[PDB]
Amino acid sequence: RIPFLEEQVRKIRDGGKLLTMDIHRLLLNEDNRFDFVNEIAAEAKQYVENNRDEYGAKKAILHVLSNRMNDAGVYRAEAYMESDPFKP
Amino acid sequence: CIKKGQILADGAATVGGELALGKNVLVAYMPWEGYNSEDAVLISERLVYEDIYTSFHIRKY
Amino acid sequence: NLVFHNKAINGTAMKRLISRLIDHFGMAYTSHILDQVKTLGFQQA
Repeated sequence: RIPFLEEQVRKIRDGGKLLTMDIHRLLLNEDNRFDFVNEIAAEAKQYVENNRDEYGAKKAILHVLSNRMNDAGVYRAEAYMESDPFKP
Repeated sequence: CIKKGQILADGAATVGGELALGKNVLVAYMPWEGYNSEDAVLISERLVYEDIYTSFHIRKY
Repeated sequence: NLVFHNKAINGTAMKRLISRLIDHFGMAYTSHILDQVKTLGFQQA
């Protein structure tokens, strides 16, 4: 338990390094890394065909990845969007 | 008084009858926060508001 | 649980350390480890 470790944790959560970990974690259950890409693209197309404007927070691919990470027991933000509350 | 072959007027990139293509600046050689890891220079802001490396360019259309 | 080093670390040592960390931790951990090593090296230099 290192005391001075919250800064880099906040940096990871803000800069967007969570997605780089989530992709690598999801690529641990699939044999081919191409069928996974095809499946994600198909799911994103099916989700954007239903509601055009309501594809998620900002995009659909991030929304699909957040939905896939939230169904495995890992709480993730909606389409990996977290604005800065300290912006004047 | 002047003689044949002596300078009456100066020119561009020349001062006192000698080629002048640059300026003299105080320079230190040291690593600085990785901004010069490759071939790169971290300059001071004095060169911007003191009109040191200011140049003119004329294009035609 | 990394090996404690008390000797000089040249380029080959860093290359071997990265090659072992990629096999022991993976590319995800190794990316952040290399970023932090870069930051510390720039600060020290």
